[PDB]
Amino acid sequence: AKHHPDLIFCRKQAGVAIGRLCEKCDGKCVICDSYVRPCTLVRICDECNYGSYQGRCVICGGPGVSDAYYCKECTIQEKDRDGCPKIVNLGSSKTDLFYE
Amino acid sequence: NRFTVAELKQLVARPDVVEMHDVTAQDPKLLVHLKATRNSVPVPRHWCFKRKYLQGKRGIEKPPFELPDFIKRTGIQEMREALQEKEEQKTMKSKMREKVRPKMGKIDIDYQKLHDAFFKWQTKPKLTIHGDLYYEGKEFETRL
Amino acid sequence: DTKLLILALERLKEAYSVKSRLNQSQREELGLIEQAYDNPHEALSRIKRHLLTQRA
Amino acid sequence: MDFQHRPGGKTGSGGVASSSESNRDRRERLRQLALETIDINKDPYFMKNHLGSYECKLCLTLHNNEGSYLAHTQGKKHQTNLARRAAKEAKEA
Amino acid sequence: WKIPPCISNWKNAKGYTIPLDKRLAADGRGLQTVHINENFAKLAEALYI
Amino acid sequence: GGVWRNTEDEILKAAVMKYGKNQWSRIASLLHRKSAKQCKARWYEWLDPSIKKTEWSREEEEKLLHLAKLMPTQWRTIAPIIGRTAAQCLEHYEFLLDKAAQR
RNA sequence: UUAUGUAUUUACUGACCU
RNA sequence: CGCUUCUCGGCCUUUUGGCUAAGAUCAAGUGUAGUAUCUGUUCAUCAGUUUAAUAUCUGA
Ligand SMILES: [Mg+2]
Ligand SMILES: [Zn+2]
Ligand SMILES: [Zn+2]
Ligand SMILES: [Zn+2]
Repeated sequence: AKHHPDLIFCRKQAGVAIGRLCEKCDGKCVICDSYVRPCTLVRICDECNYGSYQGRCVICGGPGVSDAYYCKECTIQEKDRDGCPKIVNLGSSKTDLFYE
Repeated sequence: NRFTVAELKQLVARPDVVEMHDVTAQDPKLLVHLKATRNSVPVPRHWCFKRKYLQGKRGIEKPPFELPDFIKRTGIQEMREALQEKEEQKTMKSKMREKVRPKMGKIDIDYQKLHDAFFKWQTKPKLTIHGDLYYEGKEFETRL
Repeated sequence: DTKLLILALERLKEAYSVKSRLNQSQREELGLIEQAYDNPHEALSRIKRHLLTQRA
Repeated sequence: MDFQHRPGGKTGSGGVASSSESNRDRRERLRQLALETIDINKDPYFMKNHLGSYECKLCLTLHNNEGSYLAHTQGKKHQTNLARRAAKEAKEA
Repeated sequence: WKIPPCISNWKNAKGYTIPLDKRLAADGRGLQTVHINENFAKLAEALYI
Repeated sequence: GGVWRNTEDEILKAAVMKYGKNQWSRIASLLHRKSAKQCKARWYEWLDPSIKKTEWSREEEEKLLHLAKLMPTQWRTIAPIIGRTAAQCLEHYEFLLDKAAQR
């Protein structure tokens, strides 16, 4: 995300699998991470959609509910035509909070 | 290895830009070519300073903000200053009392005047061309 | 030794069973009691430090 | 009921405010406190800027709150390095 | 026949009146005229020995 | 905890300058951590302008070393008699002088 | 008088977070 | 010219009045990633290191 600067994206080739967002993060854009003007569906790679990882949230990794989208401001900057935006690592937040 | 500002100023077709650091580059001729290419804008003045680009704005006190004229001709500044000044007299007793028994219609200015001020009376401001980069003084040199 | 600090904290925590308790003074008293609970050795070193060297 | 000896309150009271409005009023109150103390001290170098922070003007030093200014009255004695500017003011004692 | 002002601890009246001096507002707010009777000594070493 | 940094000490000095002596809730009303008990405790323990918080003399030390033998504990009884009177400045003197009489 | 290294508060940022 | 008193003005505590049991009580915040700012604090001549340039090392 933009808030947690240590989160890294997957960035491999985007397949045909449509991204999903959890119930806690519905309406969030994936890159600019806002709520308004969703314009373009999320296509995620086949390694980040395999088996146990199907229909899972792009950001949280929770169980997905609705489809994921990019903003218009991510679309017209063509930040959707890079790799798949599946946030891979879980780092330094929601880990120490689990230990707290 | 680093041939000085003498010869480097002699070689270049526009010698009027080569500075005291351009000798210390890693490719001087293209640096003073791109420094003398046509419509570029230069590096900001504070790349070599010690003052973090605006920590020299310390002790000077400046006016708050001039609203543009089309907004000032709606009376919003006078209504807003009036209710700020009336609110500076309130205690927490009445600030918590008129939180639950609110008098409304304090401003209620109109909608046609505001629509006219942004749409009928829109003023083009005074812009600038793309070369006029900003340095630290730049408005106290109004002497030009 | 811990078996006596537990007795002292029970004999002091007994004085709070109604809970219209005061602004700081007894809320910070039972805050001290539960900080002595969650780390008995920290409080038990503080007692020895208070108990050799503090007399004002 | 003791209608005489119950802890009283008045009607239409609106109640005691939350923590945000209370400590905002604490910050405004403390601002008025420090302003009147430097007014009594008649300090000519206290400046408040365009955004509600405090500046030692001979010092040219910024300060977030009130006790950051009025604990900057002891270190870095330019406060007596104006003896040089007083020597430029008058070439003698 | 003139009167000093009031340097109270609660006033809620005309002027709370803070000059630089007139803050202790007493002798020293406390004195005991020898501050100790000496018989303490004639007890203390008497226990010490 | 009662840490009492400088940016509350100087505000306490300003508050006692404004409000007064027996009026402590009204000046604990502007400190965001402190109660009135802690305000009394510091302004009589550290910030009082009568406190001679340095300058260990020679008369008061020969005074206290056979004043803290009369009543052996009790550094709040012999604090006004010495008049160093912070009641732990006395305890600082007494432990420092029984280190220097031991070494 | 720009300035460092640090002990060190106070403010401030990211629709940060069960 | 000097001295004492009187009256007018230039003026440097004026807070809402007093009394009760100081009338009476009260006043909770986290964790994470980053910045800014005070206070404390300290600041002999080569050679190469390094830096836009400057400022550590070694040298006599
Ligand atoms: Mg009533
Ligand atoms: Zn976006
Ligand atoms: Zn992927
Ligand atoms: Zn999510």
